[PDB]
Amino acid sequence: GSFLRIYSLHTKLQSMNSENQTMLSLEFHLHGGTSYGRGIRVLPESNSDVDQLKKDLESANLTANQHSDVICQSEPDDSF
Amino acid sequence: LLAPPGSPVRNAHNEILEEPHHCPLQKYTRLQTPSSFPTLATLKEEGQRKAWASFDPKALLPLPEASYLPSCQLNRRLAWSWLCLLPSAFCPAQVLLGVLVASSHKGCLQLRDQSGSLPCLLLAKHSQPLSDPRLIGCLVRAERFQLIVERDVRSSFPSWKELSMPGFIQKQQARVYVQFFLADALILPVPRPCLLGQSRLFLLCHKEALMKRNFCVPPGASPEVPKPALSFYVLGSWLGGTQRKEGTGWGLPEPQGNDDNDQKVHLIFFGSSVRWFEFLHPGQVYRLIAPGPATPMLFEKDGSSCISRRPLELAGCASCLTVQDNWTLELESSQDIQDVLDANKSLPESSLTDLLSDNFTDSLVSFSAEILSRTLCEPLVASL
Repeated sequence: GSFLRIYSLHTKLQSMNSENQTMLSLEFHLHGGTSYGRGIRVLPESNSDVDQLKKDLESANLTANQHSDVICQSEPDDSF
Repeated sequence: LLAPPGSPVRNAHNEILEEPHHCPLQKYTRLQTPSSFPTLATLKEEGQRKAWASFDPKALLPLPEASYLPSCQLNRRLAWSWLCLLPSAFCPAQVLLGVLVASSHKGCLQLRDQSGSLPCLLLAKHSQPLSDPRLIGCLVRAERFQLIVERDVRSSFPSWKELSMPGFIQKQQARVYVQFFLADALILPVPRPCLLGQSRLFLLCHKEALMKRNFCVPPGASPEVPKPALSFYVLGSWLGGTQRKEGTGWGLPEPQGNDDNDQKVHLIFFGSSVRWFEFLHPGQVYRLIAPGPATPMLFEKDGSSCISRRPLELAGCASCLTVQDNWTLELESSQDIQDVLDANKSLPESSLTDLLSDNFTDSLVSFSAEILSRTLCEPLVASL
């Protein structure tokens, strides 16, 4: 659950799969060495960037409009 | 109502010597049971009885609309509903009675008596909240009230067909409380059994939300690491300096500095002092009272006090003040304050241009609104 920043994360689109069917998906890679500024940084909760990340997560959770999980809707019972 | 005064006086001579003698027993009218006073427990447990007796999903999810619902939406539709009984219509008409108290473990008001307790929502009058701390402990009688019952259900019905089946209503919770106007109630002070103080006035800007908060390590005092507890705090501005108990009244203020910073203050309520939440409202002046020996720096500032505690969202602020669990507040409405109180009878509302606009996504609003409907929301509840 940590808030995280990445530096110079490479981005690479697929266009083919191992059965030689064309299909599209976007890969993400942090290749070896800190060259070109590559690295990671564990973000503290004090910075407004982390506030914005958490806020966008909260917004995407509330105004979500996706299909509801936990179809067995009797499961929770709150902090039982 | 049933027997208004003015009946003729009983004359014994006539009662004995009249030929067709008339007396309170001679001619009478049979009486239909006019009213009864329930123990608050039997009222509460009539609520939690009629609620589940009348709860039928096939009336809440009608046809043909219900035919097109997936199970998730079906149960989300069914998972909250409300009932309003108005028990004064029952035969015999039930009459609510109990001593009103403010429960310091929740801040909410309660009607209480020897049989239990019932949460209540008093209103002073239509569109004006209960504002006066002096009602604590009075015996409230109300015979024109609403008994509300909120029902929470965690059903698992697959489709409209199974709404005839019993086995799927896996959990049921009610939440019965009462609500009425003070104008419709009669209020009596309970008699007593039979057989050294400083005060100050202030106006409050606005009142934070009542919720569980954690606190900082005390400044200038023992560093007892706090833990979450129910609390709130109020922004306000002192009026005048400290006053002293003076027999039938409060003496004139001690000299008070004019500095604005010395006027504006954060009253911090936590612990058993939370019982004052329901009475404080913005835009009115309250006379806080502290019993005990008159003491400098009692209201002028916190400055330094034993195990002082500021919440995290209020840490470090200079003009904070922990209200002690044995202090009390009195509503003040004297005419000399009326021009400041002219803010009352009106409530701040932002414009529909402040709302409903892309101008900003970082600021706060206030408005009046009728509620159109309320339902559970699942993504923030369980899905994510």
